[PDB]
Amino acid sequence: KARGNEYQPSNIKRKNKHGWVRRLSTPAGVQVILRRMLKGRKSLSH
Amino acid sequence: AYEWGVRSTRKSEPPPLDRVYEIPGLEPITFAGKMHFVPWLARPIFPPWDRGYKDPRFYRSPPLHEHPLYKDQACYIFHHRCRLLEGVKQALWLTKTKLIEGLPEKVLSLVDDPRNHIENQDECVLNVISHARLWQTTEEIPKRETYCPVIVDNLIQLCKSQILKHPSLARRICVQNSTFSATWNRESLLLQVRGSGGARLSTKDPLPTIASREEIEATKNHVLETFYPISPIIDLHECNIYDVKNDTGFQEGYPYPYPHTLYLLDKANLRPHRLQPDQLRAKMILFAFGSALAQARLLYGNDAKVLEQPVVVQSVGTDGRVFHFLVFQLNTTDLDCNEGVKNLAWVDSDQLLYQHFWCLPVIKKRVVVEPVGPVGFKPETFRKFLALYLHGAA
Amino acid sequence: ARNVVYPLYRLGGPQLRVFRTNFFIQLVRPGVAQPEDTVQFRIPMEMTRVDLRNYLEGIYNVPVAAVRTRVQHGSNKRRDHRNVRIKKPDYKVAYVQLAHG
Amino acid sequence: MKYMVYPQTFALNADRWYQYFTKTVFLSGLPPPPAEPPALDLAALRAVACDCLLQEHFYLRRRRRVHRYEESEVISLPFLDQLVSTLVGLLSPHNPALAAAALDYRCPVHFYWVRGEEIIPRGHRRGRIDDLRYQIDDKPNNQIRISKQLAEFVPLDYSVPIEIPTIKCKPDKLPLFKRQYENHIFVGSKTADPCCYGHTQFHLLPDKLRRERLLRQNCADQIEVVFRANAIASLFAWTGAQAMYQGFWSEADVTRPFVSQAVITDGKYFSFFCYQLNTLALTTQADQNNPRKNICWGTQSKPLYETIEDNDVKGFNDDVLLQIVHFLLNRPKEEK
Amino acid sequence: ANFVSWKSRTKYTITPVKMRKSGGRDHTGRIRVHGIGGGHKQRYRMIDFLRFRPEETKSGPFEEKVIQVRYDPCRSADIALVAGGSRKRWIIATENMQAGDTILNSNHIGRMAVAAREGDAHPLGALPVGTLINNVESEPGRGAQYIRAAGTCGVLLRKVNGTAIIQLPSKRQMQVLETCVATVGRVSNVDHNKRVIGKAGRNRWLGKRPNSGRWHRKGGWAGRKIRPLPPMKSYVKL
Amino acid sequence: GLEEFFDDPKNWGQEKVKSGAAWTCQQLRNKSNEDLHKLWYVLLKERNMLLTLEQEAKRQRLPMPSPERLDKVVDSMDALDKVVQEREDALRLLQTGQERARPGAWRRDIFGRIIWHKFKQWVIPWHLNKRYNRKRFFALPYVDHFLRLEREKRARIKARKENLERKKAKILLKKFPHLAE
Amino acid sequence: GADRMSKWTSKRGPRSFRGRKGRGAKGIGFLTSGWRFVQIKEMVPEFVVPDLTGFKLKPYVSYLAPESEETPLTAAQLFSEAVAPAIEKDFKDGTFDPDNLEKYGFEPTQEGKLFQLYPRNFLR
RNA sequence: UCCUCCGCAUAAGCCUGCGUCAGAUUAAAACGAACUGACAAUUAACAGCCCAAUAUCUACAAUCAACCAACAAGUCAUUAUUACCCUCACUGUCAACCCAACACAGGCAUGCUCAUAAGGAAAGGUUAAAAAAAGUAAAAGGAACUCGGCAAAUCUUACCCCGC
RNA sequence: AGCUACCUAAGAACAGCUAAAAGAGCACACCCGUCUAUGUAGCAAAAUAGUGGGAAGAUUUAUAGGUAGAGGCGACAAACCU
RNA sequence: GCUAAACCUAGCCCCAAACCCACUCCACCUUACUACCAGACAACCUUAGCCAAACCAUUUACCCAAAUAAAGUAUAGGCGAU
Ligand SMILES: [K+]
Ligand SMILES: [K+]
Ligand SMILES: [K+]
Ligand SMILES: [K+]
Ligand SMILES: [K+]
Ligand SMILES: [Mg+2]
Ligand SMILES: [Mg+2]
Ligand SMILES: [Mg+2]
Ligand SMILES: [Mg+2]
Ligand SMILES: [Mg+2]
Ligand SMILES: [Mg+2]
Ligand SMILES: [Mg+2]
Ligand SMILES: [Mg+2]
Ligand SMILES: [Mg+2]
Ligand SMILES: [Mg+2]
Ligand SMILES: [Mg+2]
Ligand SMILES: [Mg+2]
Ligand SMILES: [Mg+2]
Ligand SMILES: [Mg+2]
Ligand SMILES: [Mg+2]
Ligand SMILES: [Mg+2]
Ligand SMILES: [Mg+2]
Ligand SMILES: [Mg+2]
Ligand SMILES: [Mg+2]
Ligand SMILES: [Mg+2]
Ligand SMILES: [Mg+2]
Ligand SMILES: [Mg+2]
Ligand SMILES: [Mg+2]
Ligand SMILES: [Mg+2]
Ligand SMILES: [Mg+2]
Ligand SMILES: [Mg+2]
Ligand SMILES: [Mg+2]
Ligand SMILES: [Mg+2]
Ligand SMILES: [Mg+2]
Repeated sequence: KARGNEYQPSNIKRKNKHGWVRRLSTPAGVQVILRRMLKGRKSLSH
Repeated sequence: AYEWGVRSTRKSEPPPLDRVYEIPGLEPITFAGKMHFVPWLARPIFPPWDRGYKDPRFYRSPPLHEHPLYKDQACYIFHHRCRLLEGVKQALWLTKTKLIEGLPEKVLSLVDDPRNHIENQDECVLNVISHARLWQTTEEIPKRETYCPVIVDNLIQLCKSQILKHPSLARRICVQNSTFSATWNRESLLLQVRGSGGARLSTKDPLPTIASREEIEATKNHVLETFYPISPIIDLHECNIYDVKNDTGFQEGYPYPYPHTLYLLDKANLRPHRLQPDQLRAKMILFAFGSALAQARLLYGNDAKVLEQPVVVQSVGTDGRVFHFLVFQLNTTDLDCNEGVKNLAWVDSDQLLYQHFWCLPVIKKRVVVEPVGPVGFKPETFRKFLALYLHGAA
Repeated sequence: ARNVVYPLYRLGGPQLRVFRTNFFIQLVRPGVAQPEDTVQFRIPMEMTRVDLRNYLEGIYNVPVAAVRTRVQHGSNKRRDHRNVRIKKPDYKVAYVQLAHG
Repeated sequence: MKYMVYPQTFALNADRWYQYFTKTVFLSGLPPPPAEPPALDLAALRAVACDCLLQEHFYLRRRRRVHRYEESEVISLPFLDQLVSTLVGLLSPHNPALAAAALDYRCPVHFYWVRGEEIIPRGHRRGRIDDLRYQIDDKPNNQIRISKQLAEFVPLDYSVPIEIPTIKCKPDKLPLFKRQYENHIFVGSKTADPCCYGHTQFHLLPDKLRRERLLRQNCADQIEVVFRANAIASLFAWTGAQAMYQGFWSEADVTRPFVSQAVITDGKYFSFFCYQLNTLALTTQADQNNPRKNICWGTQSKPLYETIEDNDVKGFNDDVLLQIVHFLLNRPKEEK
Repeated sequence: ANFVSWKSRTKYTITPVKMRKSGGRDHTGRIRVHGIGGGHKQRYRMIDFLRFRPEETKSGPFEEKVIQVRYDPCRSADIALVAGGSRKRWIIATENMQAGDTILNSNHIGRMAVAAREGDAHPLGALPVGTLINNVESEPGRGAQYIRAAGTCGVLLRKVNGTAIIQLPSKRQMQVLETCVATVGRVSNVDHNKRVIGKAGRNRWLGKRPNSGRWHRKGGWAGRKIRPLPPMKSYVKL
Repeated sequence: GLEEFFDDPKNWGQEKVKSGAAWTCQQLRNKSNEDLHKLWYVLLKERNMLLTLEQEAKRQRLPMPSPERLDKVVDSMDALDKVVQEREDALRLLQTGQERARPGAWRRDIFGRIIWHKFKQWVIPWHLNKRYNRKRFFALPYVDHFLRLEREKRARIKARKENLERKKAKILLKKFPHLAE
Repeated sequence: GADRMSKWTSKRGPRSFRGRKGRGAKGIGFLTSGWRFVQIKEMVPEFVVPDLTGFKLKPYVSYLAPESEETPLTAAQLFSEAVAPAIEKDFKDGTFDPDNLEKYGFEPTQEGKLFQLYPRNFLR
């Protein structure tokens, strides 16, 4: 059926999946922050 | 044998200690000075911490054996939540009492006179049932936690309307939230009943004795039935931290010190949380005995002896539909032995006030098969309820 | 006070005291009809209704019977010439009812 | 969406607002006694009243610490329960109606009605008329229902030269909040119950509204307001629900008055009220040319006792106990 | 993943315990066993498989009274609530176990063999040869791990040098020390293997998910294989 | 009372209200702590009144009379804070020798940066604090490359800025060729 | 589709989120059983307001005031003004020893004082 | 006059997004304004935010729970001793709103209303060609249509293949 | 893994009629998507109208969590995994 | 005649030189930017492949501490490509 509405917002999910704490929980996630810091992103994480 | 609790769910064991600690004369360099963990320094060994002051929200109680009231002998406590496996038979043994089926003739004669009947009794009782089961709340079907307390309150209110005929009914009150305690010995076992819940009908005058001194002496022949291999103390709370407290629930000078009836409810909505009929009757016997024993220990001291004046206590147990009636006479406090004068209990069991109640009409194929209201109402059940209330006044 | 560390309290400790408070409040005209005894304020975000009662009574000697507060959202809708959202600051509103009629 | 009216309220001067919502004029004192053409044992009634007071405060031994915040529920609530229970039993010889009366314990009382209109300020419904709806969900500690109605205190057309207070702002500023849920009209039992009329209600003020705390919040002059607001709202809802059980409503106003009484207490101070419902025509349409007013009589709260030192009740007030007895002795007029 | 086994309770109780389903997944969250999922919710009743467990302060043979025999969702066999002294526990019910019966838990091996009553727990050394047994343990005090399914029974074949030879339900012999305790009789629910599921849905109620639709060619493993009974398994060390 | 939140009723509607100067640090340094304590509340009530008038001016869409009054009171209150802080700082140094009132320490964070970690107040020791121990006050080797990249990014920015200044200095000499000296 | 740039506040998220996050107001108590809040009187900041009767300092200063040079107070200046006179006087008297430094106002430890300078345990 | 497909509320989401004043910037048309600037606003009782320790206790579904009969065997329970005198803080509360690049005929949990007391407008004006779309009616015949009774109308008989 | 496949925890919904036993029939809500027309840069990157299959069950569904690409998941369609 | 057209700055690039490195108060690893409670998890482990060899399968240059020269020499290699 019709597509495009895959985003079904949920703040709990968003924070748990992409949040600051989640990012820092693994070395790979910490490196994600370090890359975004180096690029100068205003938003380092959700 | 199989051990309960898988290892993956148990607390992980401390990590292996750094080998620098093993070497003598060597001071390990740890991260304690840094005030935070680092992977490349040794784990500090922290000394035990004590808060050093009282914080009620973070209190830790002393070890159980160090409590002031800790005793090596165990006291088996029967409280409102104890459910006896053997029911009445176990209660009969614990209280050294003999059971007579049916209520005493003295009590039942009170309601045989039609002058003691309530005016429009059947209609009045039926309205009480309909109020509790239907009209009580805004909900279609009141739950047992709701109608069971109310049906008992209104029935007592109906009986209390007879203060007109019997002025002596003004010398009693219905007390809530009262508790009582009594301790005694059976075959060297220390037993305690802690009564709570329900309503305590309190009178200024003690209830007349039921059994003559000849029947009391005739109980010597009766032998208490045993039920090997189950212990008499099964389903009791084995406590090793207790005080030998004998309490009636009231300080000296209370105007209504005599327990007349004990109204016990079994109002749990879920059937597994409701006592079985035999278990409820067992609770009534133990609570009646506990109240009677507390009175006897107050009036006649803590000595063990056959009581010259027996103490009579009544109990009414119900779940909202089924009613049980008990009249208990405490004839003796020499309970440690199995032989001698025994206590007496008159028990009338499984008295249905009504068989069923329809809150909604039963319609099959657009035809009202059953109307709303009580089904199978039995006025005899309320007659026994009224007789117990009228006892000692009418 | 705001942007300061509060000394930690433990059972049986001294009373927490502030000597020079940096809370500043402004009495504002209500935008809607209010009861005669009601006075409206815009107070700092970190100021509690308990603080405002003691603040008004201690400094201004105003007898207060009730204090209610709410948090007003400032619009973040406007856009500068760079299409970057401009945030109107959020602020706290207090409703103070006078005590002795 | 309707306003949630709380009979027991922390709002300042709520009694004046409740008078407006219910079109009730308040009068100081009790209603004028009717001049119309067995011995009361004061010593016995006082004795049991003191026995109920000492039982909860002294004689009954508590297994658990009774904290100050729990005192209202643990001590005061059993007192009022037992005080009402024993008195009605003792007073049945003097008042036969009490013998056949229904005594409820913490039973809900609901009333829902429409008073006034507003223009929707915002949204897709802006500019359209919306009725101002009100709901009272009350739980009187005790109440007594009877199968025969009490007599009116004054005539149905009784007029007083006292205007009902008006509000110059929205009810929300009391403060009052809106919510949507089941609209219940309930006297304490369903309509099938014969005991559809109200005798007396007994209310116990919550710890949140305790005298000691009102004085600490600079609300000394609200002490009597709390009693009056609880009386007006509770008895308006009860008598209103009673009238609607008889088939009356805004477009079919009551053809006779509906009266009830309330005893309001905090465990020590007692205040006595009488309410007469003369009109249900409270909507904008039905109240346009309605001269009727609802009436509420009230006394100032008085202590039943001074202190309770050990097993002694100090300064027991016979007048307060006598006033309780007088309400309980009220009975319907017997027809010929 | 954050999988935590529900089997955390450490103290024995007869209260039904809330249990959590696995779906055939392991602690990693990946499917480890296929065909498991859903089904009716169930509570676990802790079964005591050590029939000879004297009470804390007691010793020697003791008797228990059967209070109730009832359905157990977690196993094929029925279970019986038994009470002795001040202790109540769940045990596996035998074929003819009913409420009101009394059962004997003894550790005594005597010169003569006892008369074996169904439902009694005795050491294998004390039972006549040919007795039908169930709930057998491999080593003394280990607890019953064998012959626990509905209707299953073993037979005591020989008794030699302080050891007992029993035939397992699979017909493979099992040597154990004569002090290993067993229960006399067959396990309850003898007609379990005659039940008919009747419909696919009922298998779903039991927590069984359908088979894969992938067609698998059969290989050399398939086809009848007539193999000799495996050699007697021995748990005694000489 | 509530009248203190408004200016003198005679000044309502006046286009200008004359005011004196803001208190200076030196003038306040001659006053006792008790006098400065009293003056703080005198300045506070003036500040609340001026903030009240500023808001009402916006509500009425009119200019605030004498807006510099607010700037003076803020400067006076800032000067009073500075004076009181200096006295407390001097006393702390004499009696303790500590340059800061709040304890802290230099720490390396999970990102490899050096930060001043300001301490917080707790009732239990740090080795028992579950939330505190979850924080990482150290950096693992994978952070090293990113630190170098950040350093090199800083170096590039600094190099462009320095080169630009030299270019501008030459453009200047072209326009004004008499700056050789 | 979520707004990453906007400030995270208690107005955002589900009921559980909205009630856990605050606006920086310091707590004045704790929650007990039944979600009953217990207010601690000692945790509520008490405004110490002085009596302003007969106080001669006003919000502003007169413009006809002589300018003075700014001299920030230092630990040395405070010592010279407060401590040095007493030390010089006892030195002349001939009775001066390190044991009596507490007499001149030195505090060996901050513990035991109501207002401790480090760690600072009092509010502005 | 005509629709009612709804509607109101909660949850989730969203975040000031048709309130006032001032602007003629604009709604796939149009000077009212959802666009611009300024100024206002949602007030806790509803809801969120909870709980001293150690040991100990908890066989008996639900279905009007009463008869009756079950299996797939089930959502709701303590006590003992110790500790504990205190009080109403904090946060959500607006809207014509969310996921679909859109002011999208799509997607979207629950309660109540069961046709409405709430919510809405299919026609910018005209003309009345073809072709096209959606319907209504049709002489006599009644599947002669067609790959096939597709569609429509009416509303029924029997059988075969495969798969239970 | 905010879509979807499967799973875990704890929730929710299912009128009326027949039979009263039901992976039973008729038939709403609800789920699905048989056939035809329309639409085909559309209202829609899969829809609309009618007509249909199911609708107390292997049912449908809100919430949080789990399994990740040499992999997952799959009543095997080489399905599904933004 | 419209729409438009025209502009010279902003800064930037490559080298040289020089080692580099911040700070008001408050908040920030839990759902970061959240005053305030019983924990104890902890870092290291050979690059691969495209591609070249006209396929491909061993093999196929990648700063590693002085510019130049020795020297594309010795030497390695499906002794082929390199
Ligand atoms: K089974
Ligand atoms: K929004
Ligand atoms: K669409
Ligand atoms: K998931
Ligand atoms: K190739
Ligand atoms: Mg997309
Ligand atoms: Mg979804
Ligand atoms: Mg609020
Ligand atoms: Mg199983
Ligand atoms: Mg198979
Ligand atoms: Mg197959
Ligand atoms: Mg609440
Ligand atoms: Mg709203
Ligand atoms: Mg769907
Ligand atoms: Mg309308
Ligand atoms: Mg139109
Ligand atoms: Mg059109
Ligand atoms: Mg047209
Ligand atoms: Mg035709
Ligand atoms: Mg043809
Ligand atoms: Mg044909
Ligand atoms: Mg043809
Ligand atoms: Mg067709
Ligand atoms: Mg098929
Ligand atoms: Mg998911
Ligand atoms: Mg599950
Ligand atoms: Mg149905
Ligand atoms: Mg079906
Ligand atoms: Mg069907
Ligand atoms: Mg599937
Ligand atoms: Mg295939
Ligand atoms: Mg294929
Ligand atoms: Mg190649
Ligand atoms: Mg090729």
